[PDB]
Amino acid sequence: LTEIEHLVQSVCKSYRETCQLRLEDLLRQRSNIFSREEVTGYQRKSMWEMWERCAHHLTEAIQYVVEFAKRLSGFMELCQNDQIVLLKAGAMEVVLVRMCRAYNADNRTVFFEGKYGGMELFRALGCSELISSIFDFSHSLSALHFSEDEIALYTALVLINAHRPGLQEKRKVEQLQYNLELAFHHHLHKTHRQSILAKLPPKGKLRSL
Amino acid sequence: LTEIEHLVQSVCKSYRETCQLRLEDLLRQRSNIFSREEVTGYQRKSMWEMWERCAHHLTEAIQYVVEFAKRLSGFMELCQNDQIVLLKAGAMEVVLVRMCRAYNADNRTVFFEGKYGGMELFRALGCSELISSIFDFSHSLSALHFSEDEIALYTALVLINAHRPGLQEKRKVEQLQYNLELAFHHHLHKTHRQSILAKLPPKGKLRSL
Ligand SMILES: COc1nc2ccc([C@@](O)(c3ccc(C(F)(F)F)nc3)c3cncn3C)cc2c(Cl)c1Cc1ccc(-n2cccn2)cc1
Ligand SMILES: COc1nc2ccc([C@@](O)(c3ccc(C(F)(F)F)nc3)c3cncn3C)cc2c(Cl)c1Cc1ccc(-n2cccn2)cc1
Repeated sequence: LTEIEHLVQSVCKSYRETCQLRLEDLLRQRSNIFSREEVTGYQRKSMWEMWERCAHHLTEAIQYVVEFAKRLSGFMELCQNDQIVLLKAGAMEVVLVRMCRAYNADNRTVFFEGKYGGMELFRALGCSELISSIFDFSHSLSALHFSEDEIALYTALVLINAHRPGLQEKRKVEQLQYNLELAFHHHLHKTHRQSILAKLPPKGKLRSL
Repeated sequence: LTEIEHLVQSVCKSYRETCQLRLEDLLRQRSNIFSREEVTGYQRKSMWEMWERCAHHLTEAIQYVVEFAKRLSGFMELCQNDQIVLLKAGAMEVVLVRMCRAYNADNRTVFFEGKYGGMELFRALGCSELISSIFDFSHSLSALHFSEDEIALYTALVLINAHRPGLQEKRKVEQLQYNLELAFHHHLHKTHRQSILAKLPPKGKLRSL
């Protein structure tokens, strides 16, 4: 048990050190909503200006997820190729999961570049259905009321997936995965939160949306 | 006249050396249309996989545009800051103009990753309005039947624009711009193609769409 409970600890600690934006900081800024003047400024930008801003933010978020993977006990031991495949396959899946921390379901806003704004903040993109899916996915995830410890373990499971294609040493990913799934269960039962397992999004929904 | 005509030559030669994809190779591949199986494969990908694909292709195209600017006589002489502002302001405008070369208006398809596909190739993006704009813009530009020499001069004009905000040494951009506009006119007149000037897209349309 001290084995599993130490895995839960190092996973959470690794998440703490790589969460990029602390939860308490995002909640303290909730009342800081973008004004209409500021929304129009975003809407007046060009399609390339908004596409490039979001690409930058996502690329920077992936780096933090790379560090999260680096500090998962056992991930560094996996072969180089398996490290690339797992990251390229699930890094952005973890970023989108992390994005729900920046989402406020009370008013349906998201933290972005200093303040909270709705979907209309991203109109210049021309990706209203994509953005709608991101808001909708975050809204459905917010209804789980994830703790930071639950996001730490859940995101680690999203990353360490033995089924990804291209994995050469599957069985050594299977081991690192089962330990994480069991750690997930131990922490959930010790906090009376096992009822959210049947509510998590399917492995497939994380992507196509 | 040998002064203007040599500017037309070095601009076209610079375009030739930086066109990335040669026109003859794009035309030779027009009959190579994506099959339905291959279209579904693109439509089954994840939102992040397609966004990541397109982002990579666009970034790589910008690099070629950077080289096109480097070889425009006088551009290197401009100050460092003015080089950054001009490129950041018009590099993607030149990429989108160049994209019409990969567009076939006979069947409304575009070359992408080895074959020609319609707008339904990008459905997984969730950016139907944006993509619709790239197709519509390319279709309107295809009706001009640009020669490669005309794209060389026109794109150089799109890049060298004295009106861009942030330009410190405007008058030295004005000089390099006037020479290019006059070169544009000389080549169009000597080829009886001056009638396309009244048909070019406005300076603003190149962006927001
Ligand atoms: C709703 O649309 C978005 N919402 C976002 C909300 C937060 C952040 C975030 O990166 C951030 C960090 C720091 C600051 C700063 F600087 F202000 F503090 N601002 C923002 C952040 C904070 N915690 C985690 N993340 C990731 C970025 C967002 C982005 Cl990029 C978009 C656009 C977008 C999203 C997804 C795809 N996509 C394409 C394919 C799949 N998905 C495309 C575009
Ligand atoms: C219609 O949608 C697209 N059509 C494209 C057609 C061609 C290419 C191209 O880069 C290329 C090169 C090599 C190969 C390969 F691999 F086959 F050789 N394939 C393709 C290319 C060839 N000549 C010039 N270019 C640029 C890329 C395309 C892209 Cl990215 C899109 C998506 C898209 C378009 C625009 C924005 N955007 C965001 C803000 C504003 N605009 C976003 C996404």
